[PDB]
Amino acid sequence: SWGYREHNGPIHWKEFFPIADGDQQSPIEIKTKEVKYDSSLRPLSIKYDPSSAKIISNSGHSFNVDFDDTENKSVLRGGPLTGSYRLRQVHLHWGSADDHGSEHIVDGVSYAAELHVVHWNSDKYPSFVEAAHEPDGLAVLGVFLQIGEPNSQLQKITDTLDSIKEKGKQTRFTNFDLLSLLPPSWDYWTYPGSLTVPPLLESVTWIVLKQPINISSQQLAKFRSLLCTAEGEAAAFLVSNHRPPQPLKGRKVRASFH
Ligand SMILES: CCCCNC(=O)c1cc(S(N)(=O)=O)c(Cl)cc1Cl
Ligand SMILES: [Zn+2]
Repeated sequence: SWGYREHNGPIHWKEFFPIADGDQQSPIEIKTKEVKYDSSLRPLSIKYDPSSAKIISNSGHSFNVDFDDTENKSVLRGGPLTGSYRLRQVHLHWGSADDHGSEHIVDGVSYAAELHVVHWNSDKYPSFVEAAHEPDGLAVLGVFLQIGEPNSQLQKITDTLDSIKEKGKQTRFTNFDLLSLLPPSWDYWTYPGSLTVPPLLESVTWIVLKQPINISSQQLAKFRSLLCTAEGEAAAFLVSNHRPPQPLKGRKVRASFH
């Protein structure tokens, strides 16, 4: 099964998911001089209920905070989106080195990590699973993490990491004030892309925030102690879980600001 190790990593994903070589793949290089400001984009409008988070788990590929998506308690609206997109899950990507961990790269700068907030178009589709298969099904908000002061908003997450060391482990996790983790500016870049993990479906409106949040090196290192292996499988660590950048293939990256 897919992963980020030598034989199962990003270069080999095309073997089992041919869409890996598609024309709308993520993540990408954002070359700001080629970004087009678009005055018709709208501001992001976010409502995240801290009661929505229910469980944090080790998927074997990152941690995954799952949110109850029974109705519209937590939503993303506005930005490049038509209609309201419902919060599903949050996870994080990193690398083995603090200066090369993010999936999106900005003028060649890789950040230390990148947080993904995954939402689905409930205004048009009846479930996450159905939305994940449509070009306007999903919206992911991307937040960069840069090395700096320790971030107290990440303490809730890092305190659970020991309890979810092995793949498949999970721990109840609620009252997570995700709003308060975001940067204070919500200026963004946007482009049509894909899931950055298998099955790599081309169903994602990416909304990448310009402003990074901080994390300390010691906070970030905790994530690398997660395993990509389950209880009673020979241990291997998830030291890096970011996909390389993919060809832009004539897509337009637009900016909400100038
Ligand atoms: C345990 C299931 C496998 C893990 N899958 C993901 O974490 C995932 C990632 C993105 S990403 N990296 O594109 O934001 C999206 Cl859009 C949707 C999903 Cl479902
Ligand atoms: Zn992701």
